[PDB]
Amino acid sequence: RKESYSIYVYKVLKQVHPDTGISSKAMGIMNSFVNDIFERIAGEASRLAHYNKRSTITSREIQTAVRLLLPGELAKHAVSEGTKAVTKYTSA
Amino acid sequence: SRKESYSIYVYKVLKQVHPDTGISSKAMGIMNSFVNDIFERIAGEASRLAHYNKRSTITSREIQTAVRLLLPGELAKHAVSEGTKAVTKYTSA
Amino acid sequence: KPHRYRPGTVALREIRRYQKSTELLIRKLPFQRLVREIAQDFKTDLRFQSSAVMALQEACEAYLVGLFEDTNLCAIHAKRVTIMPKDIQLARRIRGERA
Amino acid sequence: PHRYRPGTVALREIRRYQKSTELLIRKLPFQRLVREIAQDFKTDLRFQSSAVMALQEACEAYLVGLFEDTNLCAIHAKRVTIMPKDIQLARRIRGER
Amino acid sequence: RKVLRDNIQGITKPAIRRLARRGGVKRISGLIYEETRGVLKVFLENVIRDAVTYTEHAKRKTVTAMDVVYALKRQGRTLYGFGG
Amino acid sequence: NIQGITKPAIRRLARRGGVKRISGLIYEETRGVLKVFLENVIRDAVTYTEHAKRKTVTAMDVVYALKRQGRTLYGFGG
Amino acid sequence: KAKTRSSRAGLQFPVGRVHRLLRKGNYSERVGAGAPVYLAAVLEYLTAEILELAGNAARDNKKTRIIPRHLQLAIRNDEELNKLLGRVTIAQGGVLPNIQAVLLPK
Amino acid sequence: TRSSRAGLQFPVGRVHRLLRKGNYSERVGAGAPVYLAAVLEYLTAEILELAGNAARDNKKTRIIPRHLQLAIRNDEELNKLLGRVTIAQGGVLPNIQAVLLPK
DNA sequence: ATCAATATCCACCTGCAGATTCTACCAAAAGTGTATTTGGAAACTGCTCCATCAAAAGGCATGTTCAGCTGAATTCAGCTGAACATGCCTTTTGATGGAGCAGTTTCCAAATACACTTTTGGTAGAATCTGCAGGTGGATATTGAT
DNA sequence: ATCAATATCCACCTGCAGATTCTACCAAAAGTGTATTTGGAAACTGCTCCATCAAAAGGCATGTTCAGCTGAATTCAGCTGAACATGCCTTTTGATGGAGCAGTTTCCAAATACACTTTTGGTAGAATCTGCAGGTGGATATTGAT
Ligand SMILES: [Mn+2]
Repeated sequence: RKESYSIYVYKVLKQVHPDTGISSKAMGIMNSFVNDIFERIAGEASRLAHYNKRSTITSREIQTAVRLLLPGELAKHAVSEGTKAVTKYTSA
Repeated sequence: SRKESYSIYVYKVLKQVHPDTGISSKAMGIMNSFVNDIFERIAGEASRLAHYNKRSTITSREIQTAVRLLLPGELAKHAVSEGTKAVTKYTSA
Repeated sequence: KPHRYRPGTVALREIRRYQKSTELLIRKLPFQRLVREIAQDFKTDLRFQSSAVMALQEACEAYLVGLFEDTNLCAIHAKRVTIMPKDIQLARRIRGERA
Repeated sequence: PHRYRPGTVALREIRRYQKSTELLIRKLPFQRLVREIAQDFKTDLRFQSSAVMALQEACEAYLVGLFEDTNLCAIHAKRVTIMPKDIQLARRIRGER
Repeated sequence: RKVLRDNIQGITKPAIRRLARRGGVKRISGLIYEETRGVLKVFLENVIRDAVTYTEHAKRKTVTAMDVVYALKRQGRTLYGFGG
Repeated sequence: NIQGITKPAIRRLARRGGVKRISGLIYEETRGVLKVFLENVIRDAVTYTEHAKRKTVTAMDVVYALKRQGRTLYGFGG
Repeated sequence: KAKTRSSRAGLQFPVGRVHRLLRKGNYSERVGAGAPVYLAAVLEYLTAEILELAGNAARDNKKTRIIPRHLQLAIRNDEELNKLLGRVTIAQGGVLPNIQAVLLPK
Repeated sequence: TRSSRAGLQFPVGRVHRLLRKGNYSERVGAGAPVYLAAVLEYLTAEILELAGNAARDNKKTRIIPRHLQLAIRNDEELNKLLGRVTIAQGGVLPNIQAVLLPK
């Protein structure tokens, strides 16, 4: 038991840089990263919920939130890959 | 369109420490905002310990340890006081 | 004479003064205007709650006054007695608003 | 004999530790310190060898950062030597004391 | 109505001065005024932006006080006295 | 005990920090802020260990109050 | 008859409004029983703490109606409260009358 | 696999479970778990491509902590997002005040 | 050491806009009688975690010296604070018109609950492997002297 | 700016052990199939709350002199804190072990969640009140000129 994001960061590492691998301690830093960002977005996403007497966290609440949480073009490109993934999952 | 507030409640607590004193509307305002803030800081902090401790329920215990963390100095000493007391009274009868 | 107060004497008198009161120093109409302008250039055709604007103003009037102290405490740190951009910029860096 | 001018080492020391990434404080006195403090909070405590790296990693980062901010103050007063003075200004600004 | 333009120059110099006295400053450098404006502008932008984002997410066209309050909270400028 | 954090060690921490010269007093004052730091972090951490009904201080315990304190740490739990 | 829970604890604040805002708050899946009380309590207490300190401010200033300022004064003068509401700002509050000694005459 | 329907590397399900089990809201939409997973991905992706470059710049082929910290505090944005995060074993970027330098 | 010249104080005043009371409806506590779970309370492994024990090896503490950095005292070019006067524009009060919150209603399109059914993701060996880590040999960066 | 003589980085090369990465497999989820509840979207539509104008007035913002005295450039020197080569002891570290103790389970008694039904306590008007904002003036300092 005691699960981690490990595999996933490693897969994505092997795409941007097939020739490169990562250290253990660094793998760890990365884990903490994902966790944190998650928490920040799910949080700001929850507020948007309660805030709007709404009772369900749509993807519209994830996005909009990410606009407030993520700065500059780091944000736009972020929203994109999101709209992307969602556009694809839905059709088929 | 009826929306709530702690208004009555602060006011009750005002004639209690200063019988012959009164509070302005704007102040009552600054008051509701305070209470709500704290109310969020604590339940929100205790919300964390629960997850942290793989516990499904926020007891009056978490609240406390949440108060410890959130309040500073005697304010928290004297704080936990009025509470443990209030809860010891409640349960009893 | 004509009766003139030496320099700085009135400045101190102003500090004591505005520190005893609590009225928003920026004149209201211009602040408002400025608010709509900035917000204009973000989302076209918005409406503003009378209270919304005051809120903004209350918050700003605030920030700046506080940024002004830190600034001041910085001017002192360099033997000076005149706040400057130099002083303001440090304060915001330590503050991290732009380190 | 050949002696190195003043502070020339300081610059050569600075580039070094900045090019490196190893906690500087000595591992044992720290952990020693840790337990002492923590002992005034609760008795007969035990730590994770890791929790101690956590308590050293953390501390050191603050200290390095607090210093950067202390420099920018000392420089700001036309000086070039961080004094207890420089250290408070930077702290009262951040909002610690 | 009429076009809004160069209004940041509406935050008069006398006013900035006053605001600085409540801060404690006794002697104000020349350049200060413009600097302040810049910094004030950057403030408002960040806050207004966020707020409006809360108006745009609630699908409303009017910016409410909460909208403002809610945002000032994100920037940790937690404000009291405008909507609980 | 705090005196364990030696003067030279401090100079190194200072060095990385971008400091070229250093008053003689710093050292005492540096140790000061250092204590206060560890003091606030550890205590908030203990409370966690304690509330947890446990008797040993885990990595998290640190990490957690490390967050409550604004100073957020990566690479030690998550 | 009927005992308002707030009465069992002998508090002034609504223990039941506190239970309710807690459950539907999502802070947790299930809410304890004395949790709503204990909290209404801390809240009552803290509420009467900044109250009194401000009333006096009204008294110091020869007024019988507590207004923002007084509250601000009350907060920024008690080391502890000043602390708890560090990153909080009171609309109309003003600032503590404080001049940097170096700037004063001589 | 739900995650494949979106062509993402990060696990969509894990996230959907992490949301319903987070006390975030009473009920979670389907778009959310995915959108987020992608957003989570994209960002770790961003951090790596930029650390890779780091490692390659050192002559190493293995990403250590310092390789991350360099990529982070050198990208204006990433520095903003993680402004209040500290990396263990990262150090600082080599910067010395011009006024301290000789001449 | 005196005196005007002003600005700060402080108590008395008095109508009125901002509380303080006075009063009805009704959403939300409270009271009950079930239908779950939750979280300890004994019982017990395997960790990790103290602690003892035992040698070198840096790494720290000293005590010498003095280069050059921080402070104190002058000086003055001139920047910024204090007045004054000119007249522009922010207030203050009131009125309309209606854009657009909000409160209902109504209900699909979407999310939730079990009972199973499939694979994946985390472990603990098993098979590589990149640097740590030394060790010279070659400019580099410094520092003192013509 | 060069000349030389220390001391320094710094590439170049290079070998194996602590790690990294790769395997080989088990429960724990993640994913389906069906069958339920619902949130909150769409279409009115009542109606505050917000946008705009007017008008007259006086409250400031501007802009211009003038010069007091603040910031800044110098100069000087006592002495503090960097560089060092010395001498010595406290961190390093390497296991080794016994055991304090995080953690697992397995029941279950106590404490929650539920689903309705009365029964208040709170919220949103009007009816009455009354601190205290804005003026008015003498009394006191508090300044700045002689
Ligand atoms: Mn515009």
